[PDB]
Order: sequence, then structure tokens, then C-alpha cells
Amino acid sequence: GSSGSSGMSVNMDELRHQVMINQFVLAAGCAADQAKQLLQAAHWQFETALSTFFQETNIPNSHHHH
Repeated sequence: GSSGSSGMSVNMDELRHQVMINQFVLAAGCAADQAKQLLQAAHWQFETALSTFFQETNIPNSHHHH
């Protein structure tokens, strides 16, 4: 009940993203298209995305057959 406010001032939503992608691409050094995919496929979680991307060939195997 009762909605907050939402929207205050011009936000660099896109900018940030764009910058991020490039960054993530620079930080890592992969294709630019990857960034988006990664980010998007990582909720735009640079930290994580980067963490994962970096350690791709190494997943926290474990599973737990139900």
C-alpha cells in the first residue's frame, strides 16, 4: 500500500549501462557484445558477471539430486 515516489531527477540509466559494458569489456578484455549478454545474463551484476566470467571453466559443482 502507498507507493513510494519513483522518479526524482535525470538518471544516467543507459549511460551507466553503456559505460559498464565497455568497462566490463575493458576490465576483462572480451567482445563488447559479450558484456551486454553477460551483464544482462548477470542481472547487470558486474561484480558477479566479472567474477563468473573470469572463472568460467570452474563452477561450484555440487548438485543435490532430489
